[PDB]
Amino acid sequence: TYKFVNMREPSMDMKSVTDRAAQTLLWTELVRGLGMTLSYLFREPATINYPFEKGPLSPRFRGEHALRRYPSGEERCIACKLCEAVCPAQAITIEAEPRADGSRRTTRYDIDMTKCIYCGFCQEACPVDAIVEGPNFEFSTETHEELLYNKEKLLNNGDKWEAEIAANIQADYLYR
Amino acid sequence: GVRTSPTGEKVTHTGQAYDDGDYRRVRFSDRQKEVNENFAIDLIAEQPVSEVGSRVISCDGGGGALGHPRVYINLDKETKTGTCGYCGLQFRQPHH
Amino acid sequence: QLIAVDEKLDITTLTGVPEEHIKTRKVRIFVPARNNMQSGVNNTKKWKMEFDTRERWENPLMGWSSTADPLSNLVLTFSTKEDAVAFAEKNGWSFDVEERKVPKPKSKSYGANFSWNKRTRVSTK
Amino acid sequence: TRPTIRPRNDVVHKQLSAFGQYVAEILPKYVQQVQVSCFNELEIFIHPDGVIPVLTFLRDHTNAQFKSLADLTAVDVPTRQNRFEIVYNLLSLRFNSRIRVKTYTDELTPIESSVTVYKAANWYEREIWDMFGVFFANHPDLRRILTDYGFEGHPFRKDFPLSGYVELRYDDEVKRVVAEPVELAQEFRKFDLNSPWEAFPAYRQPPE
Amino acid sequence: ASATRVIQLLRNWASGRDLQAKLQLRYQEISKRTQPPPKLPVGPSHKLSNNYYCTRDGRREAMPPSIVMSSQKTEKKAVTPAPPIKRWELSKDQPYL
Amino acid sequence: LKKTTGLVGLAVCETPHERLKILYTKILDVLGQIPKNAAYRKYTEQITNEKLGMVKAEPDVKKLEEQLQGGQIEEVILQAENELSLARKMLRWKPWEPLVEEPPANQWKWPI
Amino acid sequence: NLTLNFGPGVLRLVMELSGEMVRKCDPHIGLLHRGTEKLIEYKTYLQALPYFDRLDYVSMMCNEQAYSLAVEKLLNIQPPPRAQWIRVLFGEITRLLNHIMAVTTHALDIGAMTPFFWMFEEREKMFEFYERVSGARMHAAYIRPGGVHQDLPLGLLDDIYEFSKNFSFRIDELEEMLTNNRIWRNRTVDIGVVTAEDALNYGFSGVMLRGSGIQWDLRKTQPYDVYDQVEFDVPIGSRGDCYDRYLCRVEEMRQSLRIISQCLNKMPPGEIKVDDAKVSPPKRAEMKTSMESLIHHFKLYTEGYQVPPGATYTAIEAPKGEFGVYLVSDGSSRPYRCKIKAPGFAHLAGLDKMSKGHMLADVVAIIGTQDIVFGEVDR
Amino acid sequence: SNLIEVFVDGQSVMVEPGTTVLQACEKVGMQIPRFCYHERLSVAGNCRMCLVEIEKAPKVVAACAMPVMKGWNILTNSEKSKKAREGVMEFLLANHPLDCPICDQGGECDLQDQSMMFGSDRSRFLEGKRAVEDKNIGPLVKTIMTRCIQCTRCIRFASEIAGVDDLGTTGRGNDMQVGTYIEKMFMSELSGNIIDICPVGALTSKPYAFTARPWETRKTESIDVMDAVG
Amino acid sequence: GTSVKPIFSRDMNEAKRRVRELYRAWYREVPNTVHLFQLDISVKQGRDKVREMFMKNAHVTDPRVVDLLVIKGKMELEETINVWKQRTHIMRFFHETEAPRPTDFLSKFYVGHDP
Amino acid sequence: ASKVKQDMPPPGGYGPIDYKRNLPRRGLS
Amino acid sequence: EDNKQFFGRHRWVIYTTEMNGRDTFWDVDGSMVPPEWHRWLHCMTDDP
Ligand code: SF4
Ligand code: SF4
Ligand code: SF4
Ligand code: SF4
Ligand code: FES
Ligand SMILES: [Mg+2]
Ligand SMILES: [Zn+2]
Repeated sequence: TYKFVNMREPSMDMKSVTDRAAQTLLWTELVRGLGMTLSYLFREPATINYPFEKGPLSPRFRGEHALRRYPSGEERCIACKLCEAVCPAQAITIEAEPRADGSRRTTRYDIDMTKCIYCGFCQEACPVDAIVEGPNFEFSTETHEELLYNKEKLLNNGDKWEAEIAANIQADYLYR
Repeated sequence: GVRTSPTGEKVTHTGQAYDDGDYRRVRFSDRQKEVNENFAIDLIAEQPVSEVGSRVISCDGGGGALGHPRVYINLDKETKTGTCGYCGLQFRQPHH
Repeated sequence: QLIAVDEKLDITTLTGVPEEHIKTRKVRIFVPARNNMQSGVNNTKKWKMEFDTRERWENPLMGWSSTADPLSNLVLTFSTKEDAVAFAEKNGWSFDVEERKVPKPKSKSYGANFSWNKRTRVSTK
Repeated sequence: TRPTIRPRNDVVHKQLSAFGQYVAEILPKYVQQVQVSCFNELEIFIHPDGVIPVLTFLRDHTNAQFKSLADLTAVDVPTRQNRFEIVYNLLSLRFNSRIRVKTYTDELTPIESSVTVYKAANWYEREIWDMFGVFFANHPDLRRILTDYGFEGHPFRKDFPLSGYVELRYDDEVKRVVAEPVELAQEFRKFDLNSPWEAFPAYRQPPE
Repeated sequence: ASATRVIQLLRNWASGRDLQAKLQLRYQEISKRTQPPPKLPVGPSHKLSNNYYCTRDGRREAMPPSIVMSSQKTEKKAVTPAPPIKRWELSKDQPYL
Repeated sequence: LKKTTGLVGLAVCETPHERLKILYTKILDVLGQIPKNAAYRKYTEQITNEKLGMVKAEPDVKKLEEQLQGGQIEEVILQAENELSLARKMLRWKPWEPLVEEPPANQWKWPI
Repeated sequence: NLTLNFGPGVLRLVMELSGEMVRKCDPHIGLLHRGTEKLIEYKTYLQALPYFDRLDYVSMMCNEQAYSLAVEKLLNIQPPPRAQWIRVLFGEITRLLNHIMAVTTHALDIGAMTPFFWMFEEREKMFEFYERVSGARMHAAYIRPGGVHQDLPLGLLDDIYEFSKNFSFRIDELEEMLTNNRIWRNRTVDIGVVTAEDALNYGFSGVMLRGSGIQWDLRKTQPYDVYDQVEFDVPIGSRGDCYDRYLCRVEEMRQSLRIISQCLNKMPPGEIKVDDAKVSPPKRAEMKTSMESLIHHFKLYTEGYQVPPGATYTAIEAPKGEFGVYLVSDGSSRPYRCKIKAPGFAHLAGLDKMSKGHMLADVVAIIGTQDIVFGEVDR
Repeated sequence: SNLIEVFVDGQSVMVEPGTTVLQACEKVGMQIPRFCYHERLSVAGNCRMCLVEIEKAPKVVAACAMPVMKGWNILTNSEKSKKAREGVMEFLLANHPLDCPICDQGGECDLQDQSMMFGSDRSRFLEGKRAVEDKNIGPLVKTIMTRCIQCTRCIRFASEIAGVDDLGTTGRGNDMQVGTYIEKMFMSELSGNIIDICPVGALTSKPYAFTARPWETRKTESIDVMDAVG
Repeated sequence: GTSVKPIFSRDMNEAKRRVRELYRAWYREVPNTVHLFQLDISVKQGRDKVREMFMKNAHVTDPRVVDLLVIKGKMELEETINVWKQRTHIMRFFHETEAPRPTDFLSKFYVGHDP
Repeated sequence: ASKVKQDMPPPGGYGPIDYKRNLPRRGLS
Repeated sequence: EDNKQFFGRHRWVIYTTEMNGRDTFWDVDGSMVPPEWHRWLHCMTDDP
């Protein structure tokens, strides 16, 4: 089915013509628009007083990255390199080697946050929940170099945000 | 357990530290070097060895679906302790 | 209507390649060898044209691997050897071709394992 | 056929096959092949000299009247003698149908421009010249449409490097933006993802 | 909205419609930010038997396109690509604006 | 009669039956010069004969619109003009001749 | 007759004026050509999906849906019913977002600028649904070639219903501002008139067709997901000018609200992606407890799925018109070719004809009524 | 000559007498799935992955071991052979460990690729898997026998190609294990090749451990210069 | 055989004529461009650059390649006439900011591994 | 054990949603 | 908290006068909220 938007034929009797003439000469529709704007002036604005109020977010929200670790305190990353392979922007660089105890661990784990597109593919290709994209979004920088994260920076981010990262993963892991 | 380099720098958990003659140290002067204080190797070294009376044990890292893929560890070799490939936890049969 | 010209094709002047990346590069036309880690043979069917390796160095910051040539990741696929050679000549690249290696057929027989007097007698199975 | 498999339509398959045979019968001078996809898509392969006639027929015939040009693109296959593959996608509103016409060319042989048939082709053809280097004859204004002014090379050819040959920066010595040979701090990592153990026996090729 | 009755009357008269019925600012009428756990049922091929994969594989049922009149190899009524599209109806819900 | 066909730029054609008859006669006249065994000739002859029979058999315009399956008879005149122009163009082109030449060996071989 | 250059979406426009009139208009594009189609050839299909959010960055999920439909057609699979209903729901939400963008920015360029804020509040709300359903406000990448990435959180449908029940008065306030205003009419009435034959020949689609009286719509004529199971009307213009297209877009907003209500009421239960773990990854629990699931997760997130060889052209009725993709697969996990057809290309091509004998200020109105986003134009 | 005519999926091919079904399928152009068959080793017929259907024959035959005779039609894509492949892969994967992320043979595993192509996509195994203790056969080959699929390919290579008979099978049934049965190091100049023949990550390269993934690496074809063999 | 479809010319004489036409057009345009874009080069230097750009393709013997090159050259000439190009684009022909790459064997041996 | 719980419309569906244009007339000749 | 206000303004924070090492009487920013209060403040949960 279909509708017509502008095939309305105005009436040509004296009353309709007089109404149109009064509309032209007295500016009724312009005053009607003025009334609409005046009505909108007297209602509460939609502004929040940043940085004291914050916009609503959800557990699925993905911001700054972090590297997590087990409750024992030993890092979850096993250098499987699936996050590096799935990364659409090639923003992850990984190097691994056997540790002193023979553990399969990364000796280099860099994310270029100027190349990252924050798609979350890395945190969903990870089998051990090591790389996550946490809820932080206020990490603006004064230089380009500090947006080039290494393993220590991501580990510190994980240690810093683990509380609400784990809370969000608990809230959302049944949908994954 | 964070060690300090002979120059004075902090050595990361990977054993990285610029030596005396490396110029790149200039990037840290008037700034700081980011080193994580928590070393996973030391933290996993202090874990107790779990005692189970079964020849084969299962480990999923704790948390169920929030851990790592489930694996099965053999404990027949009484010389050493069975180690999870993912978690790094240790298991061992009750000898004597 | 037809020029009927008699000259070898050469589109070098129309591709926009810099002059140094034409007379100095050396393409290799080959069938890639089977990965001995696997027994599948589906990656040894087509011909490949690839350029020679140039210098890669370590980035002073972040220690990444930096390069300077544009043709490092360029690999072309061709149905036959002649098509690849024609493409290389048309584009003005010096090429090296080595012939396809096919595994020769072998006489396999299970019954040779259990031999009465020959040495093909297997110790276990 | 379970809910995990896309269902087949046979009525449209037969209709498209019949219409393809019809177009083949009407225009035997140019049509070289006609195919219908398993998902009911009809494509016609013609000689390059028949671009203007065939398209015109498809635009003007009462049974066809493919009045709309959805898209015009080119596909680069370096292993073919005729490198470039020109594809015309047409839509018929009167019969609620779609058709595809396919043609071949190379670096030096030009293609007649279909601006006289479809005006929409104009910009499309320009893009092809910009991206593949295919020349279109009798074009109102053929020039680059997407690349930078003075850009050397056609980037959508399969042998053009992904990162190009030059990169732009600003120089304070000359107080202007300059172009220099490209140097990447991190080279593009090339991943070999093709696996052995072919997936689809339906597309197997003879071992020559 | 915690607006005085006189201001509500003024805004409603100026706009010409009742604003308090449908406010554009969200209030306690929205859903709670903490929710119960879900269950998310399984798909149809989660059976334990009569579930062989060869019987439910779409990709391997794809076939190369069928060729008609490979040129290298009767009344005959004319045909069309498809039956002509039938004329649309005039929306007997609001045919005209 | 009606007004404002609904398509922008398409005018209302008073007395469309005469226009249709003239256009179909012109189409048949142009088709006459095409070789008899050409497929385009026979197909377009059949189409034009069917449409001319339908238009001579219905004095109404609404019922003719319903029967012709094109709708908006003015569009039928437009399509008749397009078909006439195509007929002249194809008489010039002569597309009933055999194929110009076969493509190279693996021109349409996909994959590779 | 002087030639002047309106230089730095971002557009360069070369125009010759004979006094107030415009004689020749020449858009110079390519200022946002990133080489997306070439970069897609170096990615797998899942890796190539996020490019389509950035193609038309005002209607993201519609590009996702078009790409997913093309890949589904090539793969010979179909999504589950709940996935299709979610896809149509979020496509209508995306249509609302795009039409708000188009109308408000058109009016802003004209000089109104109040409906911009009035309706960007609702745009922010719609953004929350995207954020809640996927975790990203704009480039969600939610719709996947097998269905959708994740299921709806338990409170989403109620909030969607509560938002959609108050949107009609927002459209009504917009219409009070613009529809009957005489200045808006004099700015848009009888401007950029294009005839049906010329619009059809030049490759126009969407409102550019519907505004000229052509009764065409891909959701009705060639329905794709569940659009044949919903009822809505298709507004049709009469004069082919900017005012008719503005009315058509507003009525599309209303019809999108109608479809949103229907989609909310008829949401079915079930899974969200094709239950074929060789195309869609298994659940995290299944991957962490089963061996086949782990192997399939590994292979899908490292190499990807192999698509059978073939070429398709799949088009959908995006809010800007017919948006299509010509996808060519050589039989691997990496697409051989991905041509992207956006209606903005043809519309900006027709700009030159659309602005014959008009004022300099009318060119802004014509560009606005074409709703040209240069991400899809340049690609 | 003395060639016999057989058919593969209805396509004729002339093969020498004594040729197996697998080789005839190779000649036509198809690669039969395999785990225990190696063209350089003797035939074992263990894994049963190469089971293919002969037309008008009620039982599937092992392609790697069954010589072909005149007049057979080999039906490689029949429903029977596909179901055989699916069942065999299910049995192979029933006791395999979930070690793919930590396995050095992630993107270059025959078990993974053949499970993706010729197997199903889900499991109906609701039991507990088995686990065996790792052996220690030297510093060159890293041994994780929990990933072993008992194809006895390393045993055949060691016994025949390397002439070294220390590898073998100890035990019976499901708890049968591959090894030396004693603390012994498998030392030979050809000892590294057991890494290559092993389709799974049971035997891997210890100096290469955890270093890289196959898709990252670039392959350059070159020549050995450690000796005069070249 | 070796018979092909022409573009503009049938043999080398017509292609040479078109090359001469394009050279005349560029030669007449050089000083107008130098003045209009407010260049730092002289007219002699610009015409020398035009001569060098022409001499770069002096080894072509295919009329199709030659006239396609001529088509391209008219395209950049049209870009330059209408001032589509900025000041930076005109310079891109001179490589003023690039270091001089030596050609002798010893210099290349010393600087790097590049052959 | 547990029964399936996912986002669904409530029993009986949702309430009607107004979508028609509503432009009132103030009224004066 | 004030549940009578509309969504967005129903929760807020008054920042401290002196954080770790500077005087933040005037220099405040959204990065001073600890992660648990970050989760509560951004309405990712209803439970402080
Ligand atoms: S979020 Fe996406 S782009 Fe960023 S690192 Fe992860 S995979 Fe790469
Ligand atoms: S972060 Fe996860 S996916 Fe990436 S290498 Fe570590 S374990 Fe593998
Ligand atoms: S051997 Fe293969 S299937 Fe087994 S864990 Fe290793 S990679 Fe995975
Ligand atoms: S160790 Fe490897 S090669 Fe040896 S039997 Fe086991 S799977 Fe086969
Ligand atoms: S390959 Fe034939 S049974 Fe193993
Ligand atoms: Mg191995
Ligand atoms: Zn563990």
